[PDB]
Amino acid sequence: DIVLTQSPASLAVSLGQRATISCRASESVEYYGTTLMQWYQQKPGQPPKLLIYAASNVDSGVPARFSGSGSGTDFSLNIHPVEEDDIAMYFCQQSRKVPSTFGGGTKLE
Amino acid sequence: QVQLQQSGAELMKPGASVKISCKATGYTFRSYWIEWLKQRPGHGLEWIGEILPGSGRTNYNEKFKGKATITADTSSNTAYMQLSSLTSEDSAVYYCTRSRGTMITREFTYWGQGALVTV
Amino acid sequence: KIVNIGAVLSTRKHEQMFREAVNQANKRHGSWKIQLNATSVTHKPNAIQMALSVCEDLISSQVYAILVSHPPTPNDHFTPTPVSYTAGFYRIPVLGLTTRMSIYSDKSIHLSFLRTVPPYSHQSSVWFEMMRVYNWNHIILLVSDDHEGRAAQKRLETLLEERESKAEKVLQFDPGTKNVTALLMEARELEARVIILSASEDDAATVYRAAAMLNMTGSGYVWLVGEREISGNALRYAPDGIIGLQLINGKNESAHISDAVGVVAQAVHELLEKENITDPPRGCVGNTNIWKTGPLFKRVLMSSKYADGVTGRVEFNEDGDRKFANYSIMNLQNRKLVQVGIYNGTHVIPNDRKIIWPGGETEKPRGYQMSTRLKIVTIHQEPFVYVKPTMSDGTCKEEFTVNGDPVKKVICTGPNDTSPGSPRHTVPQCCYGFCIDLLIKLARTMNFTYEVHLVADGKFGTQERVNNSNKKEWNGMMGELLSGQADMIVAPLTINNERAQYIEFSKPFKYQGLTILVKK
Amino acid sequence: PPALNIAVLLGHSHDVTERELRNLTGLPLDVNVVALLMNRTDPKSLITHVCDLMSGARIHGLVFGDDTDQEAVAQMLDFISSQTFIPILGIHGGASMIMADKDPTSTFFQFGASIQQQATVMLKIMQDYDWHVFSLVTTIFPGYRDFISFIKTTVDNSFVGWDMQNVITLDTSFEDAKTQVQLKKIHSSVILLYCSKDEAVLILSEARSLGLTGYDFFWIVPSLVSGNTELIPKEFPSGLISVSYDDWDYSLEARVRDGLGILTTAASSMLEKFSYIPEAKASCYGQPLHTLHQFMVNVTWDGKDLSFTEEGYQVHPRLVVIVLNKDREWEKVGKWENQTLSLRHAVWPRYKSFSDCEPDDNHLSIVTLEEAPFVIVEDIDPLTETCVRNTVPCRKFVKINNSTNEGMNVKKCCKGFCIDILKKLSRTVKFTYDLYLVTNGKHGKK
Ligand SMILES: *[C@@H]1O[C@H](CO)[C@@H](O)[C@H](O)[C@H]1NC(C)=O
Ligand SMILES: *[C@@H]1O[C@H](CO)[C@@H](O)[C@H](O)[C@H]1NC(C)=O
Ligand SMILES: *[C@@H]1O[C@H](CO)[C@@H](O)[C@H](O)[C@H]1NC(C)=O
Ligand SMILES: *[C@@H]1O[C@H](CO)[C@@H](O)[C@H](O)[C@H]1NC(C)=O
Ligand SMILES: *[C@@H]1O[C@H](CO)[C@@H](O)[C@H](O)[C@H]1NC(C)=O
Ligand SMILES: *[C@@H]1O[C@H](CO)[C@@H](O)[C@H](O)[C@H]1NC(C)=O
Repeated sequence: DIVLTQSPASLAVSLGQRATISCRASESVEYYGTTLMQWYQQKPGQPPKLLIYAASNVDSGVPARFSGSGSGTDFSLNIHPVEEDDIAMYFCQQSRKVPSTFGGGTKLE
Repeated sequence: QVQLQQSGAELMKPGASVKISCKATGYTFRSYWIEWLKQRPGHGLEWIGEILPGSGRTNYNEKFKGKATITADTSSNTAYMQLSSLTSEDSAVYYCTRSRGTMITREFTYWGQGALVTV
Repeated sequence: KIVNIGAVLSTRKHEQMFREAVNQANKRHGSWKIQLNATSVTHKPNAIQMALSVCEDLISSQVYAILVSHPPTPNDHFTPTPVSYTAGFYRIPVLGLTTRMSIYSDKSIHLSFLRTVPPYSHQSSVWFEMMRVYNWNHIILLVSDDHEGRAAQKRLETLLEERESKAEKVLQFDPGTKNVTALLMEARELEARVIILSASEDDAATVYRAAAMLNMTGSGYVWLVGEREISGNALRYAPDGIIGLQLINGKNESAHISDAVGVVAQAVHELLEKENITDPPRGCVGNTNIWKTGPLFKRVLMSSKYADGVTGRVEFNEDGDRKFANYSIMNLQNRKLVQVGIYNGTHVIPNDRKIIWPGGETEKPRGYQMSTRLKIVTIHQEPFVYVKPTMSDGTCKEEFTVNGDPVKKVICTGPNDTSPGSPRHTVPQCCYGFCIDLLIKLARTMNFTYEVHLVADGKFGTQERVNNSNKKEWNGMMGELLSGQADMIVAPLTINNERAQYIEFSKPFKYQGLTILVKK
Repeated sequence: PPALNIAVLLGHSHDVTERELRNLTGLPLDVNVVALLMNRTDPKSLITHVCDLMSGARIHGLVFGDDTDQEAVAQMLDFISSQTFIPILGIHGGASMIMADKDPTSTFFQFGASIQQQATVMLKIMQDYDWHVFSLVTTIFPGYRDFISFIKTTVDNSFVGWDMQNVITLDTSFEDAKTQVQLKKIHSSVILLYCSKDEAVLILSEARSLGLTGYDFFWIVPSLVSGNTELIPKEFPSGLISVSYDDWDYSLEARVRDGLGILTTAASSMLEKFSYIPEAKASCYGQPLHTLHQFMVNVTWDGKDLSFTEEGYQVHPRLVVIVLNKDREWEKVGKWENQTLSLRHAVWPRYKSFSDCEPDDNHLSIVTLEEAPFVIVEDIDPLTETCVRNTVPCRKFVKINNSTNEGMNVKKCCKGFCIDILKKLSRTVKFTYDLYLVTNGKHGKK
């Protein structure tokens, strides 16, 4: 299996500038030209929502302020400008090796 | 449109067995996999097992091997989770998710409401 | 100056026996700088994992041959497939020990496979030899339609080609079938009574059950089966007096190991006297070319004529099999297997015991019942065969001739017109004339009965193509005779080469030729 | 409308690039592909690559195309297919070799033609050039019994009246005590051969020494002996007709597009009957209600009938007839239609065997004219596409239109008094002729 790790566990950033989150994987998750990594956002009391798939392509129906990039065993997610949408937790899921695993979560304020 | 619905909350004495029903009402039920997930109180997620309603093939995770059973009925469009020998660590929320067959990854798109069990 | 001999055996004790056998075989030719060494492993449950383990472990040690042991599991045979494929990629010879299926004889697929036990097809030779001794010359062959069944059928047909005789019938059922009574009825309708069977244990049990239901185990029936059909459930439910076979020391794993090691060592030493010798490739990864001298080593292995063996001299035929194996001939005497003979390498030597046949008779039975009720077929000629409608219902008006001879008549059932005119109208009629008098004389002399019926269409018979499959077929009376709807064509039939090739005529009863009719 | 995650796997020697493989409409279902290129394969690299491809995505098919000449890759692919339940297609190189018997539970289909289809094409050539007297030389290479049985059954059910004089099997070691007598028995002009490329050299050398190779005798061999066209031994005479596969005009991109089309069409047709599509195994390691066999017997794609037979072969392959010209290279002559055969050379030319050490003069060109009852001209019977057995072939140059000088050599049938005289002279003086009617005018005037 692959074990993910998100840093920082808890982040507090002022509204307006930016916010950065990293999720480093234990092993390479590249699968013949397409890195496998997805990001989630889950409001409390609600199921999580898909944001980014393939670590570089944004999901239809989401604001353009959300983006992600990375390669190999290191990936990062940055959002700008900071607004009232980035209040929930975030998770990173890998799909290179069965079974699929999730991260530790990170809230913003 | 694809919509998924589950049962209500559960609360039994420790040592019992519970069933969770997931109903698919937006597509051809005998064509897409159904995955189950467990969420503890806000410190992570895991993976339980999946079932193809059409052929009936089933896959399980090693940790949950022999503890949970997945059965599905092609007539009622229902997926049944069979928990056995509940303990103090089984208090969690259970989701049923289904992907869409259009991409090369294996992502989770449509999510259920989720049921909370307590021992 | 070392030579390795790998071997994929089943038990650790068997591996120890293999190592000791190699060490002992080091001495028979002496222990020079050339010294044999042994490397073995065990079987694994997953084919894909085993096909990697063989490559890594055995090939990384530059082996010269591989031995397979075929552990006993419900997965049946097809266990040495992963070894044969990987070793045949590099043309490294493989010696089988207990696997007996017929697929491995095909050298197009398995390129470098030799084995010391004959497959499931030489039972065909044993059966053909036993047929000659007991003078049986009509058999009904029963085949499973699988590869093993097709191999057995082809072998038996090739053997019978020399006599230029054809087996009476060859029925083919489907593996794992549930109901076979439909085929067993058509088997019953035939003259012959020697039944030859070739199928797995489940199919053997099912056919035995159906035979018990249809009561086909009485006097005159002779059963003749293989090795598989007298084990397990087939032997559990088997009619008495059934004659099977067996292989002597065919499950003697230690004896087979010793024979194989001896043959390999002798072949290697014989090859050492020759030159132009390379060394086997090393590692599964990075090497793509074949072993240069692999075909030469395999040719040397094939050409060996061994002398000292547990089961005697072992020599390999053209396909890379075993020759001259001593079988045993058993008889199920009151639900017990008792030997009633032994099959010599090329002859049959009966024992002194008693052969109780299925009925219980102590005398050998002959199954060939001739059909004493024939189906004659005839046509409407002008002066030979007249056709007359019946009087009231299945009765013929009894006329008189001018010589005082009452006209002899017999009821013939036929149609009124052809298919475009009369789709289906079959009504009894009355037939009399020249050929009918001849038929009555023949029937009186030969002591048989008959049933005269006319031919569906109105042609004597020619060969004409069909649209699909682009093939030629017979029609008319000849087509009715060859298809089995008739037994004798009492009609004005000409003698010529095209018909003589496919049927047998008699001496002519009328001489004539062709002429022209005109109007005057 | 779920998609298929087909994986395309090719070799380095081909000029195909991964970008083109990933880019390459019209398919009934969407197909996203995964492409990797690798050099010469080995029984462990194959398995490692295949197991890696099945981890991370639910692979639903495979298209394997190679470049080498090793005939164990086909068997390895069949074994992997039967162990993992993945429909595998053969395309090029090693995988295109035809394997006779496959496991009943394997879904491995190949592009290529079997010995029956090659025999049919060879007999068609012989019929089209009026070579009705022939022999048959086969060694003990596997499959010779199938070859002989098929040829016998085909001859027994024809309209042309083949005269198959001999059926020879050289079973010994070319000991010259029996093989020499056997080869002396042959006196025909057309010989079909069936042996491996190593035995073919020995047999052809023996026949050349005996005198069986010349301007007259014609040899026809299957694709078994005329294998890789880069390696041409020195004992092959110039003029050796053989049947092979179409490696000239069939582009690899066309091959991979047709593979994707077949897989997508079969999956689409199977989605209607049952609402689930077949899928690969969970993993290679560890520890089939419905299969695709019934859904690949009838499939149509752009008018091209891509149906597979009930045994695992293509219904309509693309064979090509090749000959070895005087330059010691295999040159394509005619191709194979859906059913019939087209030939570029209407009149079969004469090729100089070896160094043409003995030039020919027995072949003559003869000119005649129609004047009954001495010469009678009739059209060719279309029922058998052959002149009736009491006539001899001719040819006449008829211009299509008067505006241009281009025309066709129409082939007819001739008979009469002078023709009987000519056949008697040919039988007695022992020569061969090339009859053709005159076009310029009547008998003669200055
Ligand atoms: C000899 O065989 C043994 C197997 O017991 C193996 O460990 C060893 O490496 C071999 N040595 C040589 C020189 O082949
Ligand atoms: C059962 O066996 C008897 C033997 O006397 C035979 O006459 C009878 O026909 C058999 N039953 C059937 C249904 O054929
Ligand atoms: C066993 O077979 C061998 C053939 O190698 C033969 O010589 C021997 O006589 C047989 N044993 C018998 C017939 O008892
Ligand atoms: C296959 O690829 C390279 C480049 O084509 C070739 O030179 C070499 O033989 C192989 N390399 C590896 C790492 O297998
Ligand atoms: C294949 O299916 C098509 C459906 O349009 C049908 O027209 C055709 O006759 C079928 N062919 C066979 C051989 O069944
Ligand atoms: C297909 O075969 C038929 C029958 O011989 C023929 O009429 C037709 O022209 C062929 N089609 C092609 C494209 O050659």
